[PDB]
Formats: sequence, C-alpha cells, structure tokens
Amino acid sequence: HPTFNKITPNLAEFAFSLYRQLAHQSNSTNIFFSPVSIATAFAMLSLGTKADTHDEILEGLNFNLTEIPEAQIHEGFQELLRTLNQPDSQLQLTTGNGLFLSEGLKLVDKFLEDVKKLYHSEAFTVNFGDTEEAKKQINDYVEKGTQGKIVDLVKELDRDTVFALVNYIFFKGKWERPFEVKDTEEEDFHVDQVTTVKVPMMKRLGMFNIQHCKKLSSWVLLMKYLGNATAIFFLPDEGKLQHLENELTHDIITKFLENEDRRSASLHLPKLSITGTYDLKSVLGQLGITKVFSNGADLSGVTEEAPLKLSKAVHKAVLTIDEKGTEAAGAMFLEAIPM
Amino acid sequence: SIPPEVKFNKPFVFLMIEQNTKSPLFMGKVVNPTQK
Ligand SMILES: *[C@@H]1O[C@H](CO)[C@@H](O[C@@H]2O[C@H](CO)[C@@H](O[C@@H]3O[C@H](CO[C@H]4O[C@H](CO)[C@@H](O)[C@H](O)[C@@H]4O[C@@H]4O[C@H](CO)[C@@H](O)[C@H](O)[C@H]4NC(C)=O)[C@@H](O)[C@H](O[C@H]4O[C@H](CO)[C@@H](O)[C@H](O)[C@@H]4O)[C@@H]3O)[C@H](O)[C@H]2NC(C)=O)[C@H](O)[C@H]1NC(C)=O
Ligand SMILES: *[C@@H]1O[C@H](CO)[C@@H](O[C@@H]2O[C@H](CO)[C@@H](O)[C@H](O)[C@H]2NC(C)=O)[C@H](O)[C@H]1NC(C)=O
Ligand SMILES: *[C@H]1O[C@H](CO)[C@@H](O[C@@H]2O[C@H](CO)[C@@H](O)[C@H](O)[C@H]2NC(C)=O)[C@H](O)[C@H]1NC(C)=O
Repeated sequence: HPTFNKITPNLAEFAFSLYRQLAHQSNSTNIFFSPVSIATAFAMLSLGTKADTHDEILEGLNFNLTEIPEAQIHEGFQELLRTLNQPDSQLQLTTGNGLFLSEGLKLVDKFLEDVKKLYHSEAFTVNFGDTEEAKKQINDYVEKGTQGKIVDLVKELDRDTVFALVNYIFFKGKWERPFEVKDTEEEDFHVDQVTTVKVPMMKRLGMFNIQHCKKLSSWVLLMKYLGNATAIFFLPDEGKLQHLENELTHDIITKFLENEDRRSASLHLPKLSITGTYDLKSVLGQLGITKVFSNGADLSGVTEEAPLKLSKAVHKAVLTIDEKGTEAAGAMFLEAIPM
Repeated sequence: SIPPEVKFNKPFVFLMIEQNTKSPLFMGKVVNPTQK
C-alpha cells in the first residue's frame, strides 16, 4: 500500500551516489550530510520546473520516470514527510519546508498550492532589497527549526534574489542501550597512517546487534534509538575502506534491518561532534544536474515575469553523538535569481 | 580477546535511518573527530 517505500530505495541509492562524489573530492575530511534534507529541496523545486531541466532534477535524484509517473513521486514525498513529522513519543524528529519570495513577485498560483499541499511548505513575503534583513530572517527560520544547531546557513545572500527555497531537518533521540559515562576513557584514533588523534572513547561490554560481512569486508553495528530511529556503523577491514564505499547498496541495508540477532562484544566507539558545509553545485553537476544552474534553466512553473535560474545550492549538517544518544541537524538552501 | 573487541579507532562510515520508512536521514564518514 504505502508510498514512501515507493521512493525510499531511490532516495537511498541517491544518497550513496552523492556520497561517493563527496568522497571522491577529499579523502582527508569528514563528511556528513542529510540526504533527505537535500533531496526534498530539489523535488519541491522541481514542481516549478519544465522539460529538460525538470527531467534532470528528478532523474538526477535516482528516479526513472518511465517506470514511475511524476505525479507519484510527489505523492510519495507527501507521505514521507507526513510520517517523519509524526509524534514518536520518545524520539524527536522534525522537518520543514519554506519559501521566501520577494514582494514584487507574482507566482503561478498552482505551483504555490502544490508546494503548500504536497510538501506542506510555508510561504513568506520578503523584500530582497534589504539584503541583510532578509538574510537575517531566513537564518532565523533555520535557527528556530533546527533548535539552535544551524545558525549561519546563508552567509552570502545575493542582492538580486527573487526567491529562496529552504528546508530543515532536526533529530534528537536516545540510545536504547546507552553508554555509562564512567567508562568513557581517552584512547588513540588512527586517522591516517601517520596521524594519530587522542579521543574520548565510549565503552560497553554487552550483547550488541553486531556482525561482520566478508562481502563488505566490514564490521556492522546497529544501535537502536528509543523510538522509530536506528544508527548503523560500518568498520572496514584495513585497506578495504574504498571497497566498503562501493559496495554499499540499499537492499544490503534492508537485510541488516531484518536481522535482530545479538552477539556479545567489547565495543569502544568515539564521542563525536562534526559538521559538513557544502556548496553542492559541482557535486550535483557530476550527478547530471546542470541545467537548473544554467541560463538554460526553465522555471516557468514558478513565475512568468522573468526567466529565473538557480545560483546557489548550499547545504549544512551537524552531528553530535554522546553516551546518551545523538542530536543532528541539517538544512538546504537554494537561491534563485534572474538571468 | 573474548568477547571480541571491536574498536572504532579508525575512519568508519555511518548512517541514520527512520524505521517506518527506512529512509536515509543522515549519512556520514568520520575521518577525524577533532576536525570540526
Ligand atoms: C589519502 O590518499 C593517499 C593516497 O593518494 C594516502 O596517502 C599516501 O600514503 C602513503 C602511505 O604509504 C604515503 O607514503 C609514505 O611515504 C613515506 C616517505 O615519504 C617520502 O617518500 C615517499 C616515497 O617513498 C613519498 O610518497 C613522499 O611524498 C616522500 O617523498 C617525496 O617524494 C616525491 C616523489 O619521489 C619527491 O619528488 C619529493 O622530493 C619527496 N620528498 C618530499 C619531502 O616531498 C614512507 O616512509 C612511508 O612508508 C611507510 O608506509 C608504507 C605503506 O604502508 C610501508 O610500505 C613502509 O614500509 C612504511 O611503513 C609511506 O610510503 C604517501 O606519501 C601518501 N600520499 C600519496 C600522494 O601517495 C592517504 O593515506 C589517504 N588518507 C586517508 C585515507 O585518510
Ligand atoms: C528505466 O530503467 C530501466 C532499467 O534500468 C532502463 O532500461 C535499461 O537500460 C539499460 C541501459 O540503457 C539497457 O541496457 C537495458 O536494456 C534497459 N532495459 C530494458 C528492459 O530495456 C531505462 O533506460 C530507464 N528509463 C530511461 C528513460 O532511461
Ligand atoms: C514510531 O512510529 C509508530 C508507527 O509505526 C508509532 O506507532 C503508532 O502510534 C499511535 C499512537 O501515537 C498508535 O495509535 C498507532 O496504532 C501506532 N502504530 C501504527 C502502526 O500506526 C510509534 O508510537 C512510534 N514510536 C515508538 C516509540 O514506538
């Protein structure tokens, strides 16, 4: 029956495929994104798109339009977003989608209604003549949504901006099997073959959902959150890091997710705070998403007054893992200007 | 060692998943946990 698992495997395959582009960029830096924060921003944009440039977006997101009608992908998203913003009684998870439009704009009243309904989006009128005030007002939305975790999403806002599409996601949940703080003890982490970093390492000796796949050449750890979330860790055999990355595939994830068999083990894993702050333009480029970022761009779904194009696609995410759980937040920023 | 010791003391990949939908919330790679 349901729609989210009509789009899920497509999401998943996108993420990985996005990942591999980020990982091809630097081998030396932490990566952290929200594949959902990104992906939904480009689909409610795609509502406002036509022809080539529309097709690349949807296609670019690992959707195969012959096999699935356009109209169902958005019904799918409408479902995904409903289901994420349900009240898990123990876990707190929130997404939100916003439009910020210049006063002067007259929109295609359908496009507006579409985003309001399907992607439950919020619409604000601003004056992009007061660049610093508009910058402020956007960054507050994301601050208010991400509950203070993402504060400077938009650093450089363009003077001639006609609209901004912003979305957020906020996660805070607890382990089921939490770490006892008294055990967290500083050890070595071996970044590079020549770089060695001392880290506070959380420790438990217990019955974990762990296993090792010769396939992936990895260890695999599944950590439940209290509630309808789960964290999955993959520790590659020495030399097999890049292997691990290429082997990743949705269905392999689903296999793990059906296993609930516990092994006893001695588990040491770090406590974490990182971020990732990306200008996606070049990355999405390799994924075949160009034309929206060109003067070939059709956004006549949005407004008829002028030919728009997309100027900036800038995403940011922040991870914090400790002994009691994790709080993570991401946001996607898309700005559109005239030719 | 028994039970066997699984130390994440080197670059690992991870990701977060919503159960009902099995949709990929966040994905990450930790190369250095002091690089913020
Ligand atoms: C990201 O990806 C990278 C690969 O693209 C990974 O980094 C690479 O890792 C290897 C690890 O083996 C490094 O090599 C080490 O070099 C040490 C000696 O350094 C001098 O000589 C070597 C060649 O022998 C050279 O690579 C160095 O740059 C340096 O010499 C320079 O060489 C150039 C070319 O000749 C010359 O023009 C310069 O004048 C010269 N000098 C200077 C000052 O620049 C060795 O001692 C190390 O040996 C240990 O490790 C070996 C592998 O296990 C082992 O067999 C040995 O027994 C010993 O234990 C080692 O060989 C590479 O330099 C490094 N970079 C590149 C571009 O290849 C990286 O790990 C990865 N990061 C991730 C995944 O996080
Ligand atoms: C929709 O997906 C299918 C399956 O991946 C694509 O069709 C296959 O494409 C490869 C590469 O061109 C061919 O070698 C196969 O013969 C195709 N399978 C069949 C049964 O014809 C298809 O191309 C995708 N749709 C679009 C429009 O690209
Ligand atoms: C995670 O999501 C599930 C749904 O899969 C939540 O369960 C539903 O909760 C409501 C009450 O809020 C019930 O009336 C429904 O019958 C429940 N089940 C279904 C299948 O809809 C669940 O509460 C969530 N969180 C936890 C901690 O279980």
